[PDB]
Amino acid sequence: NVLERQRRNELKRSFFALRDQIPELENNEKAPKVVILKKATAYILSVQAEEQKLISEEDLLRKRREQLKHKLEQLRNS
Amino acid sequence: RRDHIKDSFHSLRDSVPSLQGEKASRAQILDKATEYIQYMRRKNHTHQQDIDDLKRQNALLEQQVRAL
Repeated sequence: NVLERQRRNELKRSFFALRDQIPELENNEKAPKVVILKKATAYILSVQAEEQKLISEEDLLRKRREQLKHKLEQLRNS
Repeated sequence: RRDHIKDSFHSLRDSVPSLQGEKASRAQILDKATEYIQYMRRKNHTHQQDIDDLKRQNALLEQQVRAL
């Protein structure tokens, strides 16, 4: 029919939009479909691993800030 | 290869949290993964800039504790 011809074209555009966000495949026209899916999957897991690392870095820095302020207040009060 | 495309679709789908407990279409799997990558890039950037601010604040507090 005419519907699946439009559904296959929108699927093809969706593949390009996902591919143009993976830095390894960006604007790579020859990237197969299974490569777009597996590189998108590995990239998504990497930015989820980054979020965890940054939240961990953030938490330690916040812990140091309140300990440096407590140290400063103790020194100012001798 | 088409069974591997099916498995890789399922693997991409399971890694996107907004798609938990839903069997979205292939177009919806790709669209939500693209949106999720967008969301996470801006989220990690904001976090990295927050960590930059904390390093500078802590560097100043260290200089205040020193000299005292």
